[PDB]
Amino acid sequence: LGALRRRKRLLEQEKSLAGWALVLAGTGIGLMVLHAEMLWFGGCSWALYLFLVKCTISISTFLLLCLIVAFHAKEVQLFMTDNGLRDWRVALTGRQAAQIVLELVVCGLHPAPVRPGFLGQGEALLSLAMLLRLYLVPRAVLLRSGVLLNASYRSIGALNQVRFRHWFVAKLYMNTHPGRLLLGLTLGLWLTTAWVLSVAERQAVNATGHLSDTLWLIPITFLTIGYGDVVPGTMWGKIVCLCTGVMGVCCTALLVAVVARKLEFNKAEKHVHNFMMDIQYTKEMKESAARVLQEAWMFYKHTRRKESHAARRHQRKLLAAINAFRQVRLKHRKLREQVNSMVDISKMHMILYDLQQNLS
Amino acid sequence: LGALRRRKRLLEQEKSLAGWALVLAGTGIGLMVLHAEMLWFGGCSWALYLFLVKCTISISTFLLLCLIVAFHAKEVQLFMTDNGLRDWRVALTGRQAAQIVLELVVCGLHPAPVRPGFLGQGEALLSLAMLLRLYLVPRAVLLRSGVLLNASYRSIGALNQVRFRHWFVAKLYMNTHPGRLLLGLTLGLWLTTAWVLSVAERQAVNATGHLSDTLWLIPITFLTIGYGDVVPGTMWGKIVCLCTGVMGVCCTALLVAVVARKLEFNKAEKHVHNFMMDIQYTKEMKESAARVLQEAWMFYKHTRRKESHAARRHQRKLLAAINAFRQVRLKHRKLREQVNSMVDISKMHMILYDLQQNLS
Amino acid sequence: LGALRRRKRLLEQEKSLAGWALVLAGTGIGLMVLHAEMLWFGGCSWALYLFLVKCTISISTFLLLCLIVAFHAKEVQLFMTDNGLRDWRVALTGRQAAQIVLELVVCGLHPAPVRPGFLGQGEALLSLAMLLRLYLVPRAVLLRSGVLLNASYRSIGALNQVRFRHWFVAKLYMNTHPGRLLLGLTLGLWLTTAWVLSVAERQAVNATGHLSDTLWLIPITFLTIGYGDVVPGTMWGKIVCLCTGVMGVCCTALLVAVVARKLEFNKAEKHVHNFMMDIQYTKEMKESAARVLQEAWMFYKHTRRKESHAARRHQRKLLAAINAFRQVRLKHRKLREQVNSMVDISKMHMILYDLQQNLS
Amino acid sequence: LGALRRRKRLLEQEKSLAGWALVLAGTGIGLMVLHAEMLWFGGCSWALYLFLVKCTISISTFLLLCLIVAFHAKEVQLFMTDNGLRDWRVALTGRQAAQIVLELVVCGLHPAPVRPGFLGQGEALLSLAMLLRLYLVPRAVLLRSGVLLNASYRSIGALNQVRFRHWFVAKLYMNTHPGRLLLGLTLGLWLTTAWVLSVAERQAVNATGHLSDTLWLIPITFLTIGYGDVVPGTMWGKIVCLCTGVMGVCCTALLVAVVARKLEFNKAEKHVHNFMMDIQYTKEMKESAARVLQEAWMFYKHTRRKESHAARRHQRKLLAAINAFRQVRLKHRKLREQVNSMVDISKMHMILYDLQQNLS
Amino acid sequence: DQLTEEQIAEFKEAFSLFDKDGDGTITTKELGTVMRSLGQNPTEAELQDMINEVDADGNGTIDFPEFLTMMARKMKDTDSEEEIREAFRVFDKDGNGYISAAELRHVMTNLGEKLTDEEVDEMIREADIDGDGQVNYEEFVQMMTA
Amino acid sequence: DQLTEEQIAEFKEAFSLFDKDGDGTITTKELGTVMRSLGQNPTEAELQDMINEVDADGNGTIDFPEFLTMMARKMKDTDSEEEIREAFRVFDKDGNGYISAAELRHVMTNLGEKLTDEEVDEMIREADIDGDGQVNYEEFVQMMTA
Amino acid sequence: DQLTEEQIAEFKEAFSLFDKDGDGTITTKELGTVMRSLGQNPTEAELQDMINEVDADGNGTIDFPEFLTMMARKMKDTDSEEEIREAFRVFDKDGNGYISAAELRHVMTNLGEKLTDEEVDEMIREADIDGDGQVNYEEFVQMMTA
Amino acid sequence: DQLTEEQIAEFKEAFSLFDKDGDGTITTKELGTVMRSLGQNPTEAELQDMINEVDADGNGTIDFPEFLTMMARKMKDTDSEEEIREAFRVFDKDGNGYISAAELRHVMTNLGEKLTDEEVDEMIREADIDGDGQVNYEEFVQMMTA
Ligand SMILES: [Ca+2]
Ligand SMILES: [Ca+2]
Ligand SMILES: [Ca+2]
Ligand SMILES: [Ca+2]
Ligand SMILES: [Ca+2]
Ligand SMILES: [Ca+2]
Ligand SMILES: [Ca+2]
Ligand SMILES: [Ca+2]
Ligand SMILES: [Ca+2]
Ligand SMILES: [Ca+2]
Ligand SMILES: [Ca+2]
Ligand SMILES: [Ca+2]
Ligand SMILES: [K+]
Ligand SMILES: [K+]
Ligand SMILES: [K+]
Ligand SMILES: [K+]
Repeated sequence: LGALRRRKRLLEQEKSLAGWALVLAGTGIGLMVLHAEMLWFGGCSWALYLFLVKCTISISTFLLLCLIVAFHAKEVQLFMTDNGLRDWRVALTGRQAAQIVLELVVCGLHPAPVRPGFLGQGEALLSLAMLLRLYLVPRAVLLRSGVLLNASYRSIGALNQVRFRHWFVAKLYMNTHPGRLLLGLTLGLWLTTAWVLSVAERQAVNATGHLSDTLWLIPITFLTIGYGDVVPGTMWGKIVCLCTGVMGVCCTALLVAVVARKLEFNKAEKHVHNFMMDIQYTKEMKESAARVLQEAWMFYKHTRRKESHAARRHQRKLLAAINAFRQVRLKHRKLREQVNSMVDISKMHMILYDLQQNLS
Repeated sequence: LGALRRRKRLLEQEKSLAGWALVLAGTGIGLMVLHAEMLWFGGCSWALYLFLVKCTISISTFLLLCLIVAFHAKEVQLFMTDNGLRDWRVALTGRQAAQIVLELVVCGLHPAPVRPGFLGQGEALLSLAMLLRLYLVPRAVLLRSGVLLNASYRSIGALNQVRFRHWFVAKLYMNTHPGRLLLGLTLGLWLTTAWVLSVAERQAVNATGHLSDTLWLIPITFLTIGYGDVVPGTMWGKIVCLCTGVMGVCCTALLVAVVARKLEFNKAEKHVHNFMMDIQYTKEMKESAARVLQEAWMFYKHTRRKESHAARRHQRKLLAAINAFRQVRLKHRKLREQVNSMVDISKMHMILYDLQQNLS
Repeated sequence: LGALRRRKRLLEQEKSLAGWALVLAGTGIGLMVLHAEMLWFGGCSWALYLFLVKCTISISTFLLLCLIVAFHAKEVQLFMTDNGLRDWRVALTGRQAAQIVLELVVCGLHPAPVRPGFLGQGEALLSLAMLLRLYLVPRAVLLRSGVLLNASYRSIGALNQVRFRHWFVAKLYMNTHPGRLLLGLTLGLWLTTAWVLSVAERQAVNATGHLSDTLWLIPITFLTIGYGDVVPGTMWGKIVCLCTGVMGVCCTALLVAVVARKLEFNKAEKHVHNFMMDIQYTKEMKESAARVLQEAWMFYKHTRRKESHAARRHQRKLLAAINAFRQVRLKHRKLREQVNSMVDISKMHMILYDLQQNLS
Repeated sequence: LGALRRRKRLLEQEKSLAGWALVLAGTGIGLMVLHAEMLWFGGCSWALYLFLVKCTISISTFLLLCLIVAFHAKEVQLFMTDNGLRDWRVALTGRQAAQIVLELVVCGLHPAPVRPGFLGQGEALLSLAMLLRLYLVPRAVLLRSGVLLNASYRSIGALNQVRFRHWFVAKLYMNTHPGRLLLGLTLGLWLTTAWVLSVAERQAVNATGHLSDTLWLIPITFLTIGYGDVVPGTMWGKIVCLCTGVMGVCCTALLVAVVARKLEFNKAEKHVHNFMMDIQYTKEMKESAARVLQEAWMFYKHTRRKESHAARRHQRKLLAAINAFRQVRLKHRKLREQVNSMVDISKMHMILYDLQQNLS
Repeated sequence: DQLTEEQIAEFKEAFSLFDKDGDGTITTKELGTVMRSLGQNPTEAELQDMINEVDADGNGTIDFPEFLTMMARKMKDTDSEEEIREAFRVFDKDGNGYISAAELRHVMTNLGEKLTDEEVDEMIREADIDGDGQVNYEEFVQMMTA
Repeated sequence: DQLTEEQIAEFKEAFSLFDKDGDGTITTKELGTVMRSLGQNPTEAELQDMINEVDADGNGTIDFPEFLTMMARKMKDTDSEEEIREAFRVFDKDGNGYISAAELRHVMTNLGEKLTDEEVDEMIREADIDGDGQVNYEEFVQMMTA
Repeated sequence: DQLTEEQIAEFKEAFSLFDKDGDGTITTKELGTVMRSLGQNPTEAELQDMINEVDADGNGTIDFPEFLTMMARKMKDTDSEEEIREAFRVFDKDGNGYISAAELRHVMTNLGEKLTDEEVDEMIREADIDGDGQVNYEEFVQMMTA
Repeated sequence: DQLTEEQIAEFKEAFSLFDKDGDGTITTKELGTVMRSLGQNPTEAELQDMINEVDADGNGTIDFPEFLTMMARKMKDTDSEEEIREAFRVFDKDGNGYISAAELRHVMTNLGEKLTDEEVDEMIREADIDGDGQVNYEEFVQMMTA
């Protein structure tokens, strides 16, 4: 069982090396947005601090580019354990080496220091390539959750062949908390996309494209209102305001199921509702059947007494009472049909319970 | 059973103290909207009546702040009855005392009199904090409905463990009347929000932001049209026109289920429809099978008579008649498959009824 | 059976008197739209023809106001037959007389002749009260369909208690033809509402509100685009452009079910799809199991021959082949689970068929 | 079996004649868009190349008009094989000859050469009648797929009566790849419709209607945003921007089901989720039952020791612990109800398995 | 007959949805086949009671002139006979085919508008034609149709 | 054979969806397994009648040259044999395997376009080749394919 | 009684949802009818155990003054008796109607906050009133309500 | 053992999802209870075959050191033993527990990339260690793991 203690050792070490990579990538994005803002609000009076922040971004992307290699040097070392290999050259495939090189290129992009407030043409796309360092999130979310290492989860998942991955833990968090996730996701998209658009359209002279306009342009585009008071002007604005609209249609078609689930009855509450409406309708039928005799006996009374206008007054009420009685009874039978349609499944198990009495 | 007469006594007293609190809160909001309007249309010529209405708001929020304490002094007194306590210091928890203090602070906010037509910066947020005195509505709706006190409801709910609360009575009123509620709710939101927005953007010189513009801006935002003829200008306008858009997307995803339920067949009406289409398709098959012989016999007739163009005229009609017969029969078998797919449940109980004949 | 021949006689007479009322109401609306247009395009040069068309509208609403009384004088005469009455004073209730008076007032409104191109303030609302003469449509649609008189429909509906009314024949026509109805309804609303809006906003000097603008304003409002190139100006325009938006949201929530039904598989076609994908996946498994030996035997071959780089080349392909085999097999078992989940109902009847062999 | 070798021969020949017709129609549309663009960007300096491209369009529509006749001369020849005809005059019906004439007229329309940068009024509708040569696509898609000729598909479809046609292969490709199809369809509509609209509104002087405006106008109309920065001006622009909006509402009502399917659990994963939440709730109940004794024993301890404030401190915690225990247990029983509601179907087969033990 | 010819010609196909064998009459089995194909599950006693309401000769089966009397009631809007026949069953809780004095005095007093218990003694004395002490079904319809 | 080689090579896998055991023939049990896995529930008589339509030798089972004649009909678009075989069953309501003179004279007169009852006597006299008084299935297809 | 009149008048209809026959008492069959019409499937032992919790006289059936004691608990918000009765069942895993020293020493030590095994010996010595070595149900509620 | 303490402490609760009685071992009944509560329906032969794969002593039941060897395989990503055990079953269509020369020469020739029938005679001669003429399961895994 030496290939089972070492597996938990390597998996804890990868959880640590997947936490620190996410910290050093969030630090890079957080020092990128600071550089892009103090170049705008500052100008050329703060060139020392611009150079200092650029060099700090270079350091905190070098340590990320080391920790990704330190994570794959644990994953190859885990794959050699799980299959009994000794020569590491057998384990390292071609597609995995291509994945490592692509993953190092994507976390390599940063506004490196080469040596009046707008960004450049190149250091505005390198700065907006830092946002592609968010493939590190589902890796750390999977490895920090215990489901990859907890023994009871793995045994029950092996009996049922479910293969714990990213789309399983996503459905776990989406079906245990649909509220926190869907609110703190849209309030994390309406600020990230509002910053990206307020990079894509800055106007120096009039101050007509910053966050005060994009935090209003993007919820309006997301909810498919589109007033037209503010409209994106560049071409990179027009790409982002189409991506936001597509995500808005998709999240509407997502919310249309979550709201559809909640307003329906619980299965145990609908039976209480039906069982109370049944004894309300029985009471209304017993009222109406007394109304019918209350009018018919007065009609026979004034028929014998030959009060003719009283007979023509009560025969009309007799016909109206019969008309009410039919409507109450046809509500009652529709509800009894709803009852007989829903408890068919329990009727199946009840008839099988009455068939259980056939052994002796 | 002294702890059951006193429970109904205290619960009726709380129904009265939850009706009068809602009356004295509706009076406060109704005297708040009157002050905010006659400060605008009046100016400084009516300062006496402004002071009088402000003092009346202070009186009719003092009596509300007394009746909320009179309601919790009945609820603690009920909780001492239900568990056999005698020392009230045991009953009053910490979270309930925090709830009482928060509930007294929220109903304490009002435009109190300290001593040219716009509101102030502070007495426009205290005036729009009166609308947070609508947590008193679900309390009074629950306690005025009989379901908290009616014995048959409580016994059937205790057999089935359903625990009558606010979200149960909401589903009751939503599933017995989806029409009155969904209409008188949107016609109570499109006037409340239209007043709140016409507080948030008043322009003195041009009269360009009052109810005549907001009663058109808010249904257009709610239905996600967003023309752009009128657009909110302040920041508090832009918050409210996003809340309206979110509520519009949610009520569209709510109405998409209510309209989905109604247009479908009743369960008893679909069987009548299928049983009539079956005997229509049988009649069409018996027409088409006669068309086939009507053409084939004329084809054999002109085959013997050697009228060659009549043979080439009727063999084409024979092939067309066979082509029609196949299409009619394939409609018929698809409908018979719809019949055999729906009455499977009754077929289960029928086979169990034929298995019921196996006892002797 | 004298109360059954007379019932069919009266019901045919009401079908005729419900066809001619609809003809004489469509003639009134068709002569109303002609008057409203040749007052606009004509002015005061055609006053003779305006007076002539107004008097023709008065004649063709007088005959409608006679045929509605002739229809209710057959319906009371039918209600006296169905219950064996002789004195008609018993049959005519109060609510039915109120219905008759309201139904005569609503078809009484027309632009009557009292004695420069705009309409008046009163003869534009009397002219747009002619459109409330479309309650005559569902009456004539019900009585012209044979379902109220056809004996087999009534006997099968009486066995199942379905009570043929307007909402049943509406679901009949909606579930036999969802295409013709939903297209010829929106192309009958986008022209009626486009005419009503082009009554509500006519501008004389610039010609900026007629049908050329409203036939573009109303589909754009209906589909909830709302560009803002044309925007309604009056108050009666703003009411109509909210009614159109509400009908657009409702017809979107209607079309979202009709498109949901059509793209799904037929029940018989999904079994053919699954039964073909099963024998595709069996072929892929039998390919992959041969790939595994094709690599493992070459690995054993070069293991004996001690060609070390060939061993490290083929052991990698062995591990990749096992990795492919697991993925193919886990597709296969998910599809076999989809098969075992869907044919559970036929498995129930099959186990009951195997239980049918237990009588002897 | 001579009528089965010849059928596969003719069906392969029709697959070739349905591939080459689609190639020669795509060439015609691709040489039409080139003519319409180099008339605009070129003017009258390139009249030689305009005449050359028009004559090439005439040649590559003549060969299409020959291959459609060569396809129907194989389909009549197939219909004579399948029914044993010898005289071809019997096979060629009237509706099929009308279909052939209509299909030759529709592929006959092209901007033929009769002999400053706008198109004509006629050669802009003949050029936009080339896009009606896309009925050739589903024919070639059906005949290139093997399902019309593969013997196992036809035998299993004949056992189940499914009749392989265009709407079956469409559902095949839509239910095996909902992603590639729905993305490469909208990215083939947002460029075709963007070219058709940029034919419908070209402005010579200002360059205000070309593809740079329509590639922004059409996704905005499709997603029902409708800013209003660009608005179509002609009448043919206003037709196309309504067709795009209708297709956008339909594809939203299409995507609302595809996104509804994907986020739900797999059937095997929900059982793992429920079976793990059960043993989490058991652990929480066993915590809470120990909390209850941990407070009650300290309450009895200080009850004997008569430390009165400690008794009033721990009796409150006892009541809070009982309040927590009830909530944990009512979560547990709702989840056990979800378990007992879902595995009813397997319980049916289990009770039938226990009824299988009744033969001896 | 008083009925016309084409109406008989269209009631014949309505009769031949039940009479599938063409025997000239309807039994409980042919009725139960249609009742189950419409999706509801009767019992044998319910089917026999549905037969016994319109069986005039008393043969246990229904022929076409008995079918015409059944379709003379289910063709009109409000079948005034069934709405009294089941208002009779709302009272008769014991199912004995009788309304006793106690059942009537229980229902008509507490439910309605405050009707006296002295009027019930006059009503029961007027209703019992045969003097059977209690209200039958035959006198109950003759009171309604007076 | 007249058939080519690769087509036989692809009909072999179509035959081995039914012949799972590789025995060389198809019985009713191997057919019923596929019929139930496709989701429909036949009876034993329905399965045996499906076998008896294409069983040429009469052995009760189907081998591959009998399978080829079955697939020669289900490969084309309109199987013209089945659409006459079941139009024969639409007439034969009694199920006796015969069309009597009364069945034909009932269907062809009232339904169609006003066809005389004198033409039916000539048609039945021309149709009965064996002189059996009524129309068989064998003469019915020979009238269609004349 | 201490209870008022209209409350008894409204508990009578609550009692007559169970007592359908009007016999004056409730058996397990009338309870099981309501339990199955509410959609859940009890066993006979579960129904009998539901009866035996509130049967005071011990007759096997429930009458109306026994029903009032049951509705005195299910009317209030937190039924403090059931939430101790089933916290007693969470401990008694063996189902013997007793909590042994081993069951208590297993649950209260490892789960909670680090409670000693010396305190359990004092607790079990204080809890056993009868000196039966282990904790009953009767002493368990008397410890809670002290 | 080589395993640490807290890992044994967490495998104990994984073992006590199956061993509900606390007996110290797992039978087919306790396995089938969990298998049915997860929603799938095994047979008795399938459950017994699931037991017999990891039963080392041969007692018919599974104890905890046998459970550890089972969880040493289902903890890692690709269980390389099962993916060879069922690739062995893809070949053995007759189910005899053997791969004959005909089964191997059928599968490896027509499917793959054009492998000769001469190489199969060398492969089967190298594979049969016992000289049993055909390929076992024991030699099949020893060829994979060479
Ligand atoms: Ca019969
Ligand atoms: Ca009779
Ligand atoms: Ca009685
Ligand atoms: Ca076989
Ligand atoms: Ca044979
Ligand atoms: Ca016959
Ligand atoms: Ca009783
Ligand atoms: Ca008792
Ligand atoms: Ca115990
Ligand atoms: Ca055990
Ligand atoms: Ca063992
Ligand atoms: Ca073998
Ligand atoms: K919009
Ligand atoms: K919209
Ligand atoms: K808009
Ligand atoms: K707009």
